[PDB]
Amino acid sequence: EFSKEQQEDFKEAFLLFDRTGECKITLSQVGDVLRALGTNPTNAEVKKVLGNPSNEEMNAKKIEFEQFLPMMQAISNNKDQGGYEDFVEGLRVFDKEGNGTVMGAELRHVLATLGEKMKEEEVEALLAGQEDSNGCINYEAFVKHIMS
Amino acid sequence: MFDQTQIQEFKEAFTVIDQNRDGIIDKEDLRDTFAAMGRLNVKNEELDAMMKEASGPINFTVFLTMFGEKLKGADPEDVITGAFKVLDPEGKGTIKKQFLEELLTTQCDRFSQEEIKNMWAAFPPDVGGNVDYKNICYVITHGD
Repeated sequence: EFSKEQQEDFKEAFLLFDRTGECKITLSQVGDVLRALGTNPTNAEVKKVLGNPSNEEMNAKKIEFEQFLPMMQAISNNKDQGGYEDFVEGLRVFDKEGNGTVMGAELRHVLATLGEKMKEEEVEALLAGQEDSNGCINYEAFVKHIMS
Repeated sequence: MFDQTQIQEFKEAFTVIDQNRDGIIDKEDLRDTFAAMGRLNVKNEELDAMMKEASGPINFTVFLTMFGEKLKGADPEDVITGAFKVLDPEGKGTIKKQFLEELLTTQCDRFSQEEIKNMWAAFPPDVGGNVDYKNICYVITHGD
């Protein structure tokens, strides 16, 4: 069960996203409501037990606040979400020369071509400019920036 | 929120029409104002209908009160320009049609389908689907 403090924090997030004054969040937004609570849910997590519709699709369903409370507790708060240790050894698959350096094109390609594929717009928004001559991107610096 | 800029702007608009008995806009004053305005919109019922929006005798103080509807939004010059700027990443050529249509229709204080038609009939656009924000800002206050 959640604490009173957790319930009110989840509510403070909820009262931003029911923006039309309805007391109800549109179902599409629930993934990003979870992101606003500091959990990092995959779109595969989001469409299953969290009950989300298609990606970027509005109108289909809405969620009351009390309905949202088990949809925080039993979902991303009931699973592994990955740590630093995951990302470092997943990136080391693409570390050809062992120096902590990956090409910016290769890192963009992993984000856009593999997994739950990223838009170029998403990739550029998160890029902190850390590209040298052909010294390329320190991938550990990218992971620490994305996990702060 | 009726600013000194706005009321002085309204004061000259009153004063150009004026010249009638000590500071009152009347029927004749409006009729001969139209003569220098290039358009024969001087039809008697319509002209005298514009008096019904005040209790009587349109002096300058009454003229400001008549414009009470106008102030009910009316965020100042560069604030509307700055508001639109947040939704442009690409720096003039401005807001992509799909994003703007979503922004008004399904985001914030939602536009009705009639409101969307009311705007698309007077919005500036290209042939691909982009919408000029600065030209919309100019249309709000008008200079052509």
